[PDB]
Amino acid sequence: EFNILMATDSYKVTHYKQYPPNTSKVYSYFECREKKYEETVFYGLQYILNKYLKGKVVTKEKIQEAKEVYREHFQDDVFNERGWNYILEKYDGHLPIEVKAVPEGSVIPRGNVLFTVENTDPECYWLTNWIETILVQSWYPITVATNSREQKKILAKYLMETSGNLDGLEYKLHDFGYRGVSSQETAGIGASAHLVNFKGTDTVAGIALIKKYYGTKDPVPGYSVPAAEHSTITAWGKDHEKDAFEHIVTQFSSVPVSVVSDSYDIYNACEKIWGEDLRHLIVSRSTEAPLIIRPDSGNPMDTVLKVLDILGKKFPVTENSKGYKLLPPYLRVIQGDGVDINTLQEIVEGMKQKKWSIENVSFGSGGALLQKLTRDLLNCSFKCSYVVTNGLGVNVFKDPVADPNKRSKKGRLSMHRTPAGNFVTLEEGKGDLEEYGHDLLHTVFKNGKVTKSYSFDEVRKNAQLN
Amino acid sequence: EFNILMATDSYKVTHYKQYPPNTSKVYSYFECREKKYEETVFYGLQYILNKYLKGKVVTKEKIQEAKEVYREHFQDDVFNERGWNYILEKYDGHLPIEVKAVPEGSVIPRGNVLFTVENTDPECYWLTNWIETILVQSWYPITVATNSREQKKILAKYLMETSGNLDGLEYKLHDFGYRGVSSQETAGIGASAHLVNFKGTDTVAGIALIKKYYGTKDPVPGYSVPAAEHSTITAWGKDHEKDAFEHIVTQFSSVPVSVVSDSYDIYNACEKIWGEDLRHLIVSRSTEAPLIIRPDSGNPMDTVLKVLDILGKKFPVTENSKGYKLLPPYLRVIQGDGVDINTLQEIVEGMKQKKWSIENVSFGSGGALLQKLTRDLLNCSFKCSYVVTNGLGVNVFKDPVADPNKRSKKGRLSMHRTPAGNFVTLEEGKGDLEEYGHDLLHTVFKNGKVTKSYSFDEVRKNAQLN
Repeated sequence: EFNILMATDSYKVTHYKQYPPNTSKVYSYFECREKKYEETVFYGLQYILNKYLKGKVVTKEKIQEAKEVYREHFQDDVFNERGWNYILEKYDGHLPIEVKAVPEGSVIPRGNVLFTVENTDPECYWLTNWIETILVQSWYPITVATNSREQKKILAKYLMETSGNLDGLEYKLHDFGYRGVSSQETAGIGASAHLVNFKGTDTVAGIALIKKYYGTKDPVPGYSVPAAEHSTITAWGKDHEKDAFEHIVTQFSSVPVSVVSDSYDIYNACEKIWGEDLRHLIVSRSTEAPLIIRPDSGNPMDTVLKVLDILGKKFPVTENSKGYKLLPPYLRVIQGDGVDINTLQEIVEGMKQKKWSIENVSFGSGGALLQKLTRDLLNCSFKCSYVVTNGLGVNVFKDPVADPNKRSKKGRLSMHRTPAGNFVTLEEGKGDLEEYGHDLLHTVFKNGKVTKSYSFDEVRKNAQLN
Repeated sequence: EFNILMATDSYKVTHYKQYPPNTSKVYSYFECREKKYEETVFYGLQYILNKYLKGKVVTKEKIQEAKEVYREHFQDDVFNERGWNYILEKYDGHLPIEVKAVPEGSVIPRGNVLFTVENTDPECYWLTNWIETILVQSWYPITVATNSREQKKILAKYLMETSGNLDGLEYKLHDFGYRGVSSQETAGIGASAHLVNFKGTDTVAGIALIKKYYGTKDPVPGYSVPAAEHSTITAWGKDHEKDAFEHIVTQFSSVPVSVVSDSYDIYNACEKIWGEDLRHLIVSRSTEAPLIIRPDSGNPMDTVLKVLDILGKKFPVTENSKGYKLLPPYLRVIQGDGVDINTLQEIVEGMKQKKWSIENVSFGSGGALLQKLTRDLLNCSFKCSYVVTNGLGVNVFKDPVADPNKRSKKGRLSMHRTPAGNFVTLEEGKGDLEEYGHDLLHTVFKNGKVTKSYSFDEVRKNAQLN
C-alpha cells in the first residue's frame, strides 16, 4: 500500500517546526509561471486527488511506518507523529485541506493561478505545503497535454492548408512512448495526457487510467492498429524481407496495418518490394484498411519526402482541391522516428513545399512526447502566498534579486475572465472587490473528499483547438 | 492490480501472427548501443523482474480483461487469448522465459550485451518480444545511475584535486527530484538509481525500494537533513526573514540544517543576516551540525562564487594542505538550482580557479537528475538477434541503409573479459569457441522465478569508481 506520509520531500517532515508561531492558515497556489507555450492545458489533478489524496489516507500503521522510516533517514526522531495522530483522530484520517482549481482540460494563459491549497483546520497549518510534492507532479500531465496540443496546432494548420479540412486530425500523432518513459505509472499518466488531444496510443494503460479516474462515453477513447516491428520483419532473414511483408499484409488484409520498412533499405522496400513485387497486394486494399509504410531512420524530413517521391512514382497520385498531391486511399505513411514539436514543423513544411498534402503522412512520437519534458518547460511552480499568524493575514511571496522571473504572487488569489475575453489572476484578495466576474476556480477537494470532477469528454472539449 | 497482459506496446499484441511460421525460438538482447557516457551502470532489471515478471502473473481474470481492452482498442479481436491461456494452464501463469544479465551495478562499456531474453517453450516464441516494453524501461534506472555516476566522477576529481581525499564524496550530490519527476513510481526508481552512487535523497521511497527489491546491511542507505524551503521562510513576512532564519537555526541547533537564502536577496542574506546579525548563532555550531546556506537562483556558478566570496569576508577562512580556501566547519553551502552534469563541471572548475576547495559546496539536482534523460542518451535498445525456424537457427539483425549506427548484433551473444582486462561481446554464438573466459551474463530469471539476486551493497560495490 501507498503511504502518503512518506510521499513528500524528506525535509518537509521538519517544516511544522519552521513556520511562525501561532500560524493557523497556510495558503498556496500552483501556476505555470510566465516566460513558445503561451497557454497550458490544465489536466491531471483529478488523477492525483483520487488516487493519492481522497479518503482515509492516514492509519495508525502508516503513522508508525513513517515514524520508523524518517527516524533512520534523519538519524533523529523529527517526524510530526502528533500532527498526524490528530488528523487520524479528529478526521478519521481524512486530510483537512481545501483545493480549488480551474476545470480539467482548461486552456489557460501562462502566469495564472491554476489551483490553490489551504488547510481547513488551524492545527493542520503544516499540511498545506506537506502535500506540495504530490500535487506539483501535476506538472507532468499538464506539460504532456500542453506540448501534445501544440503539436496538434501545427498539424491542424498544415492539414487545413493542404487539404481544406481537419478530418483525421485526432489520429495524426500517435503515442509511441511506452518503452521510452521512466516507469509504468508514468506511461499511463503521459498517455492519458496525450489522449486529451489525440486518439492514437500504444499504451493502453492510458485508457484504463482515463476510464477509472475520468470516465468517457466515447466508444473508442484510444486506438491503435496492427503493426510490425523490426523483430517481426528481420526474423525472416535479410533475404526474405519481401516474404515478411507479404505475410504480414496478408494476415491483416482487412484492417489498417503499419509495416516498418527500413530494416535494411527503406528506399528499396518502397520502390521494389511495395512498389513492384507486392504492389498487387497493396492496390487491392480498402480505404478502410490501408498499408501504412513506416520509415524509422535517417533524417526525418528527407526520408519522408524521398519515400513520398518513390511512392508517387509507383502508385497513382491525385491532386486534391487545394492543389496538393495525395496518395491513393489504400496507401499512407507514418513517420515515428525523430519526431518532436520542432521537427514535426519542419516535416510538414517540407511536405507543403514539395506539394504533398499532410493527409498522406501521420506521425508517432515517444520519448519526445512523454519523457523529455521537465517542470521548467512551463515553469510549473507551487508557492505559499498567504498565511494567517496571530489571527492576522499576511501576504507572502518570494522575489529573488537575481531572478525577477521567480517572483511569486501575493495573498489570496482568484482567476477571472476579462471583458475582452481574456484571463487575469487577481492578487491580495482583490477578487473580493468583485470588479470582475466570478472566480473561475472551483473547490475540487475538501476534507478528504473530491467535491467536483470532470469526465474525460469534458476535459477533451475544454482542451479543443479554437 | 497490475496486469502484465496490458503492459506492452499495443502493436506487440499482433506480433504472434507476424513471425515466420514454424518459429520455435526468439532470442533478443538489450544493449546501450555505441555512437561521453562510454560506460554504463547496469542497474534496475532486478526491480522490474521482482515487481512485474515473477510468480503467477497470468490469471483467467487478467486474460479476460486484456481480451476486452484490446478488442475495443483495435476494434477487432486480435488478442492472443490462446497463447496466454496456454501459459496459465501449462505453467500456472509463470512466464516461460529465461533472462541472462550482467550483475546489477556492473559498469560496462557501451555496445555490449547487458541482458538477453528467450522463450523456454517453443509455443511461446512470441513472449520474448512481448515483454520488451516492460524490460526496456530498465533504460531509466540504468541512465540515472550512469549519469549520476558521471557526476560523481567530476566531483571526485575536483574534491581529490582541491582537498587531497574523497571524504564525504557520497554526500556531495543530493537528489531533489521528487516534485520534478513524472510520477510517484518514477520518483522511487530514480532515487534508487541515484543511491547506487550517493547517499543523499529527499525521496524516502527510493530507500524503501532498495530494501524491498535489493536489501542492504547498511544502517543508513539513504539520508537527508532538516531544511527550510521558500514557504517556511517567506511565511514570516518579507521584513522578518532574519526572524525566520534565527528561529530555524535554533530549532535545529544540534543537527545539520539547510536554509534557502535567496527568497529576497541572497547576497544581503549571506553578508548582513548570516554574516552579521545572526553570525553569533552560526559560529557557535558544531562540526556535526553546520549551517548549510542554500542559494537557489541566478547563474549557478556566479552565485556560488559570489556567495563564497561574501562568506569568506565575514567568517574565518583557512587554507587546506592543497592550498585551497575552506570555510569554517560549522558553515557550508549547497547549490541545488540549475545543476546538471554540464553546469556541475563549470561550477567546480570555477571554484577551483577562485581557489575554493570543493569541500565547501555540495550539490542538489532535481529534474536534470531524474527527469531530463531519455532512452537515446545511451541508446538503450532491445532487439531480436536470433530465432529458430524449422528447427534451424537464424542470425537476425537490422541494418538501416541511412543509419549504420542502428545496426544490431547477430546471433547468440555472450560477453567476456579480454586478455587486456576489457570487455567484448561475441556474436553468432562464437562464445562457444571458448577462446575467452566464461560468459559474464548469469541467468537471473527463468520460468517465473528470480534465480539470481544482488544485494544493494553488491550493486554499490560493483558501481564504485575506479
